[PDB]
Amino acid sequence: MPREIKEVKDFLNKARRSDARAVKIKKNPTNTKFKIRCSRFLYTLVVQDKEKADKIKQSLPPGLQVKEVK
Amino acid sequence: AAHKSFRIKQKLAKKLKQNRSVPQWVRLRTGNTIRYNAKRRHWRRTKLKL
Amino acid sequence: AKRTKKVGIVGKYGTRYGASLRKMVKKMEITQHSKYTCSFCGKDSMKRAVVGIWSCKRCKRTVAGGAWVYSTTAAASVRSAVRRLRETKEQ
Amino acid sequence: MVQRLTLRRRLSYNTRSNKRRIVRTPGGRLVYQYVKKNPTVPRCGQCKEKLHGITPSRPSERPRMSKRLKTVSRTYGGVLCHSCLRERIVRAFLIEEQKIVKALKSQREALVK
Amino acid sequence: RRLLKKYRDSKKIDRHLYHDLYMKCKGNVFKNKRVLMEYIHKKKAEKQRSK
Amino acid sequence: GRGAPLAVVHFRDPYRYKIRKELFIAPEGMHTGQFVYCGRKATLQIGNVMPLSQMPEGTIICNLEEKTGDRGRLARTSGNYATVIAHNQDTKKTRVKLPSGAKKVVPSANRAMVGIVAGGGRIDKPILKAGRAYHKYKVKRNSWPKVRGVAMNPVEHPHGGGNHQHIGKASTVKRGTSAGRKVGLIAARRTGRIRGGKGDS
RNA sequence: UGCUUGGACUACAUAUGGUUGAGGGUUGUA
RNA sequence: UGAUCAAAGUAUCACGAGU
RNA sequence: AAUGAGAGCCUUGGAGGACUGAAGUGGAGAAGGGUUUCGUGUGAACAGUGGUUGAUCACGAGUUAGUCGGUCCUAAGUUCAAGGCGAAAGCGAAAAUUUUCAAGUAAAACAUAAUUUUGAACGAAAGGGAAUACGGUUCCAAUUCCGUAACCUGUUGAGUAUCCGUUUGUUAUUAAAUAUGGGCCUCGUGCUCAUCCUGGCAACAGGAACGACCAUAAAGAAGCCGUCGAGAGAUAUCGGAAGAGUUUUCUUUUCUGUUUUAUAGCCGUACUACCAUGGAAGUCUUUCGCAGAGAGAUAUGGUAGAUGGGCUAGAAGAGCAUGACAUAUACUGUUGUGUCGAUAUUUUCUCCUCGGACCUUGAAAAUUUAUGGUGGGGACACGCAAACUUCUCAACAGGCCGUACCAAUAUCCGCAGCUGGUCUCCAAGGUGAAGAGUCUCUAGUCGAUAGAAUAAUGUAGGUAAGGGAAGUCGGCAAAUUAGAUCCGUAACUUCGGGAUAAGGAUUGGCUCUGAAGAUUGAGAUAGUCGCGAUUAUCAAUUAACAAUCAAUUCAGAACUGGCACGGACUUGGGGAAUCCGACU
RNA sequence: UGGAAGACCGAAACAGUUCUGACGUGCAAAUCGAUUGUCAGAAUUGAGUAUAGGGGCGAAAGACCAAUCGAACCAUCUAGU
Repeated sequence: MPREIKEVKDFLNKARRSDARAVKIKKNPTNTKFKIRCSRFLYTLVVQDKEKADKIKQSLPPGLQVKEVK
Repeated sequence: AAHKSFRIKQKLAKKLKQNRSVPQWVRLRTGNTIRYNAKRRHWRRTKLKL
Repeated sequence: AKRTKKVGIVGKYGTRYGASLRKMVKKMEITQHSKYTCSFCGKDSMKRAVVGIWSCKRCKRTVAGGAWVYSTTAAASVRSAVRRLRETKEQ
Repeated sequence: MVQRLTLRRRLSYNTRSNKRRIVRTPGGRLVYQYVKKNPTVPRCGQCKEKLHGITPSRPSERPRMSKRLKTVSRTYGGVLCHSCLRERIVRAFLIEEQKIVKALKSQREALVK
Repeated sequence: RRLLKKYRDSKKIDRHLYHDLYMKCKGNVFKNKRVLMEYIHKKKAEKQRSK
Repeated sequence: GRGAPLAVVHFRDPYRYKIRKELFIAPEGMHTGQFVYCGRKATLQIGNVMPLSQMPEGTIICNLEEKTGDRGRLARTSGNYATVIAHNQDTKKTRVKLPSGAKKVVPSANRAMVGIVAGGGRIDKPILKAGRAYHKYKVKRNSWPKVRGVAMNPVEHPHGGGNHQHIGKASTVKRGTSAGRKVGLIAARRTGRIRGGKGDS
């Protein structure tokens, strides 16, 4: 999913795009990662904090479909 | 071979159809000489070869 | 060790191909592979690349030469002779 | 033992476009993949001393790459050898400069006859 | 040769001495590890006596 | 398969604005980067090419044209050279001595490169191994290591044959004897050890 | 325009007709 | 051990159009 | 054991003896085969035997690709349009001449204006080469289906120097201002300049920042052997999550299990090359191997290939592995844990920097890019902009043909399921020099019609007192000998050899000892806070300094057994002459 | 130290020395065992490809050219005599 976004601000810019019909969210006890599917880079932000991760779930724009992998 | 040219594959494919034992109700025809399919090409008995 | 007094380099050919032929080889295989003074870099960094071609490792000036020797005996005489005829025609 | 290795390509032979590096495949299955020849550095070709800043790629991968990676920004980026480019500016300067000295000498000699 | 390399940076022996020693690594007379420093220190010592 | 190395020499094309590079036959003292000047009005410098009127007699030349413009038929291989012996003023001819010691008269318009062609003496190294004789030949053509036709059989060669051991007729054979009777000493004026002072008068 | 599918055409030698042409072959107007 | 293409220049006529 | 009419094999589990012995009777493919693959039914014929079963016989199913090959490209080479020649066909022909037979313009004026001469094509499934990975899934298929994540090409949309001189804002400062200039006028937004990028001394750095056109260079692009440098996977071995096995005895033991993708971001060495500083002599630096240095070394400080590895995104306590839980259970769901080191061996390959050898000097073409130059266009700063953009993301499309298995003592070619022949890829443990032979593990076999007898004669394998070639055509066959280390070593000689000459010694096991490497650390003193923590200094110390870690090599000494000691296996009988061809 | 050589011992590999062995109505129209030559190069070899019959090719035996070579094979002249 080749391109890494370290920085929260850039991940969110990609959230409001013409593309990115689909998002996956996974809350993992290893590393909680927020995945956004643009068909050939899917981009991923790894929020390591977990506290920040609970709040970052919404700021995701509502018109975008989210898979809530538990 | 093992990956067969398309011309070859079509000729062999027709040959596979020939290798069928004659429908047994055709054998019952009036002046029916056909007892069997007798051109049955069994690959290690009659090749196609050359 | 001066391992072999007589043969030097021709010990590769050892027992094969008769002693008189092997003496001839010793001179030629010394002159080839030998570092010659490049007239165009003044450094002794010229080594035989292939049969008639000597490349200077530094400056990369590649000079055409005799097959085993940078200067063949004919060549030296050749070059002096043309040069001398050049002087008389001009003035 | 461990896990032996199978040719994915029908090109069985150890030929130059068929070279195989051993890869632990995620299912632990340990299967061969086919490796392209490692690209040789484009040469500085008036003295073949391997171009800095200019990418080695199998040639038909330099239009699948950005124009800036194939390039050193100054005059004779690929063609000439950097160190040899100082030499070749100097050479041209001198041939032109001392020709003018020759030309000025001839002009003066004509008048003063 | 690597022993001499380390010593060059520390500064114990002069560059001059190291060269002679480096050429004597190749060509046997420094047979073990043990031979090399005994020679270095004798060389140093003989120079200390002259000085 | 040429013992003599060649020089790639690149020029201006005076007709179209392009570099055209031509392969000249490298004379000894031809170092890469020497300016070579190909011309009527040329200084006698190794490897300049000059028409034969311009070079004073006793100058040695390489790559000499027998007809002007036939692009340098002669003296192409290692250390061969022709010498300009002088001139015949009537019908503008320069006379040369060919590397056969044969003397031939050529037009003075004929261009030739002042030179002795590099990697000469290619001959000096005896060989030692017939692996190197094989290796020489496999570059050049299928010049077979020469099976003796005596060793053969009479169908295969007219010389082979034998319970004993012979050619059986003079291997000396005419020019007029017509192919394939030209197995041998094809019109030998004299056969048997050349005694003496070889060099043509 | 992009991308994609179907049909019909696109050999050569040669005659005639068609028109474009052409050569210090050669003629003429200037 | 290097580069040459777009005739620049000069001269005579065109010296029209638009404002 | 099961089944059937019948069962040593063939049907098959469990079990049990073994086999090939990872240079395979294995696991893949080409060349080849052509339905042979696979399920089901299963009888006669076939499997020189049986045969319920099969490569048989009957009935069905199965080979999905933009990224792998074909395709495309050229090679050796070929098909052929020519002027011709031939009886024609055709040219055991490469003929190759044929107004400009030629390639051609995002170009216009006066032969439009530059250049440019076999047209054409085929020809390698191993050469060159646009681009795919992992897991799951079939009875039989997968780099191909599916899922999931990429990558290329064509094309299509958005973005990617610019917001300044000036200034809205602010009294100014200041800020937007990528960076703007100069002068006038009391002043000015009045006159008014540029704008096809920037930084770095350089080595050169980067996300884009004029393809219209010429030339030039590089890539593509190349043998063999030797070694070095660095990696991957296998291998050796310790600890620690687990399971298994042994457990009379002893064993934290033995086996097994511990995994990480294309692709992208960042990091980026050994090595090399280059640059700046600087000027080396007292040769220095340095490789295993000797290459470089006033063509600037060493050193010091840098730069560059992404060469090789690292870490992340890939990765849903993923997938996957291991052991459990739930449900008899399947399916499916759930629970952890998936980890720490060491080493060079390569019983392998890849890649870097090199060299040896040569009267060998180790493809071509498609194809791709680079740089210099000549147009033009974009040339407004209240700044709009743009930009085949050989950019960054996203949209669409990608055709055509192949893909089963076999690749051999059963799918090939030999009338055959024939000891034959038939090119390669893949790499475990131990012994050891060996990819040797031999044993073993994994994988695959156990079918070569069998049983009882095991006669002669055989074949294939051995042994034989004493004598020892008497044998015979002839030491043929057979045996001796063999490895290693040490000692010793002639005739003759082209001085290289002869040579492993000859002739001798010795080899196990156990138990010690020595030698042979890597890396930092100590020691001494002082100040501060409570031996602990924080800070400062110095060179000697130094042949293991000492300490520790590594991993085996080569030597020496005892003890020891019934001469047992290359114990299997591996594996020259020797010398003296002569004839003949120099030799391989 | 290094690592040369159409070097040597000998594997893979190729060949076939001697047993004038097995077999010789065989497994085989040339195999099998033992033994053995050579094995870094005039090496081994696949695919593509050239050379075709009174011709080719030949490290040369009259060898080979699809089990065939002192002139292939096939048909025809040819029910030749």
